[PDB]
Amino acid sequence: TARALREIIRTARETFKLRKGKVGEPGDIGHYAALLDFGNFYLAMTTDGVGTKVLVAEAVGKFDTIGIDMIAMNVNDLLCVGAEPLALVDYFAVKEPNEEVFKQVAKGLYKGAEEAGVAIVGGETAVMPDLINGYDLAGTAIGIVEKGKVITGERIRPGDSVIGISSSGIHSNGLTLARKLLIPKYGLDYEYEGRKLWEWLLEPTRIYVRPILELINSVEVHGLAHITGGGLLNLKRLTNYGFELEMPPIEGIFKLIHENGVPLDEMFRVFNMGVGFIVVVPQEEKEEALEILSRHYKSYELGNVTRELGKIKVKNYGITL
Amino acid sequence: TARALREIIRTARETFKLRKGKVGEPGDIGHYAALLDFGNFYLAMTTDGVGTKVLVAEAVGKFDTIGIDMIAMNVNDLLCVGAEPLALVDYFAVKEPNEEVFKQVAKGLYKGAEEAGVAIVGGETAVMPDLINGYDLAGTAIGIVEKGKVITGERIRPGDSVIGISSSGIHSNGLTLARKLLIPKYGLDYEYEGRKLWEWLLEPTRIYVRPILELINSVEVHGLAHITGGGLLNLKRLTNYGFELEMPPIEGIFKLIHENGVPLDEMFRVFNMGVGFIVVVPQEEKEEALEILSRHYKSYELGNVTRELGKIKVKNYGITL
Ligand SMILES: Nc1ncnc2c1ncn2[C@@H]1O[C@H](COP(=O)(O)OP(=O)(O)O)[C@@H](O)[C@H]1O
Ligand SMILES: Nc1ncnc2c1ncn2[C@@H]1O[C@H](COP(=O)(O)OP(=O)(O)O)[C@@H](O)[C@H]1O
Repeated sequence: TARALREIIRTARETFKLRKGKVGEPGDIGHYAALLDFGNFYLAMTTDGVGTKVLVAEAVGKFDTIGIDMIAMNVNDLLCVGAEPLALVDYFAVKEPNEEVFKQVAKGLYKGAEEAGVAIVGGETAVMPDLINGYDLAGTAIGIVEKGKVITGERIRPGDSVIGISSSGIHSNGLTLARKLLIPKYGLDYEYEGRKLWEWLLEPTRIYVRPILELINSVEVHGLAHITGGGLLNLKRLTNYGFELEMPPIEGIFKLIHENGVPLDEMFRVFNMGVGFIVVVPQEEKEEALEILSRHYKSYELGNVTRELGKIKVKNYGITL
Repeated sequence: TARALREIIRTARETFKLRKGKVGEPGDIGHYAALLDFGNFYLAMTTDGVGTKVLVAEAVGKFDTIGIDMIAMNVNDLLCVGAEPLALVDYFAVKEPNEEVFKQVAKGLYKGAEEAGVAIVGGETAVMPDLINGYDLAGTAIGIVEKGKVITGERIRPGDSVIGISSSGIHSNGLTLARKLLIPKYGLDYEYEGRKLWEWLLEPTRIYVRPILELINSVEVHGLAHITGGGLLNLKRLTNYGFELEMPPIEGIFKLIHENGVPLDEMFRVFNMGVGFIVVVPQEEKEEALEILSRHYKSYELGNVTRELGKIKVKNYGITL
């Protein structure tokens, strides 16, 4: 998988030379977004899809929130270089042009766009039943960040404060594991802690644009990480310094998954475990950062960056990543 | 499909207000690219996939050129608003992380990027065997066009000259019809004019960046159209005026399709029929435009813009669209 993707990554890096010294000259690949040089500012560009969450949407017949998921997966990544999201295009590859599905998808696209402050400006619709067994929804978003205001993680230093913003639930990663582990055994109508299994699996991804844009315009921020594939391992994309953290108690769908045989260390590498976005700020800014974020969503002081390198210590679970 | 898509298009237009008076304010949806206002210039944004051509690549086990198709589909669209292509991201949704397929895909991605002059700056790889029966490749491209230099088609006038640039072959539209009509009847190893059927169906899409950028910097240009889905109907996106055209002889794979019973009026709405890109220039510029374009590829004087509003007359075939 990494082996396969490395072939494309290598080729993409070779193509950087084609814009060397020209408008659009890129930074490196591998971060939450690509940065393209437009002189006084960078354009930030990112691409992501919903994933197999859309199979749960199709199973129950509820498509009016997967547009929120797709917008969230893109605009939340733009935030992680310090960019203001501006615009998005969607790529909708479908087995058939079902009018009711499209109507529902459009509802969630509007709600997500309004929350993120972005215009949906175009896209592609491909009807290909020979290739697509469902309704696959992906997109590409662009944002803007002033030169000198990019937030890469390079400024993260030992001692910095690490703050987590609560997720809304499972978001859009780990659904293949959750689907296969739980649906055949329990049924989509199984009730767990007051919600049906499909409600746990379909709850739309949280959009962090409003709290994060307020944060970065108020306090010094050293790193921003959207918690997606790889779970807490995404922190290692920002820095090689270590982390010492306390994570929230395991609740909801995450507890059901854990009780069905997924060990905790694997959980923290797959699921967001209740924290959808992590910010790293100088310890001098910690109280104000917590104050700002908490006005939008439940937020937690998780811990600190350490001089110890490359380790993520989840102290209250006794787990090291 | 149109009634399904209408729901998403209506929502998209509703989100335009979210950037009203701000950086990134968009133009209207429906053209070959979205235009976003960045002050002195517009960013142009387009999204497109290869389509079921990838099933022919998978059938024969050759993905070495599908990346060219995806880059061409996107950069050729950017040209139609007058934009210089800058950068692209790819969306690769796959049934399995096949290292051989990915290495092959990477080869054509590099070749296409170099011919178009774009950097591949990022993307998304989604391994989703329950959702994808093959290797679906799409992407999003961005380009730049100066204010006052956008080519929308609004300048097209009756009497303007219409020039076609030859296609390389089938390009990336009509493959569903061609696959289902020809492959079971003839076999992928069927030889027609010295090429196997799979060679006809897999021939990579032509990239028009170099001829068109030279053209728009040399002569007055009123309209530019990449001949994709809908075939000649794409001309109607540029203008409400009519067209009087003579199309080239029906050759190669298009002749084989025609000889298997598809009517010509449908074929001119599905296939490019030998013309992959059409330019509309004032009559006074016709000879210079032909000289510039013909340096790069075989090009044709097709005909003229007329006052027969909304009609495309292919006079040498007796067809009206
Ligand atoms: N098919 C691809 N082509 C080019 N770059 C890719 C592709 N898939 C992933 N990438 C790059 O790899 C990095 C990680 O991607 P991904 O695993 O989707 O995580 P994220 O969405 O958090 O960046 C990103 O910088 C992305 O642009
Ligand atoms: N899923 C979608 N979301 C938003 N806009 C779309 C979508 N599908 C198509 N469009 C818009 O409709 C127009 C026609 O698109 P398409 O049929 O792909 O033709 P082309 O690729 O030649 O533009 C384009 O402006 C495109 O941006």
